[PDB]
Amino acid sequence: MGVQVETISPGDGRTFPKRGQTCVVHYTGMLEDGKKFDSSRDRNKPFKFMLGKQEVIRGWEEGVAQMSVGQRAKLTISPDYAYGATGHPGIIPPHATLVFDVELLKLE
Repeated sequence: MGVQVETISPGDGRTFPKRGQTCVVHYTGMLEDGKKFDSSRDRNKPFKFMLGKQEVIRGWEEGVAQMSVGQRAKLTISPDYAYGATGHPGIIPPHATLVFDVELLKLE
């Protein structure tokens, strides 16, 4: 499948990221079984990426673009939008569906 976006808390409902803007997010990344493999919250530093530059997985590029500033959402991402058949050795297994808890803090 693609990316599914399920709201956890609403944002402003008006400000959506455009290509080339820097998204500032806090995120927690989990496997489908619930195992956490990455989290900006445990590092206490938000993660920044520029939308449209393929600095993140495809599911993030398409999922975060559907979020408004201040929204917290659950993104469910199929492997084709993720680390695919290869996965990531020792971190993400092959053909893994990933779940991300993502809060869009601001755009730069």
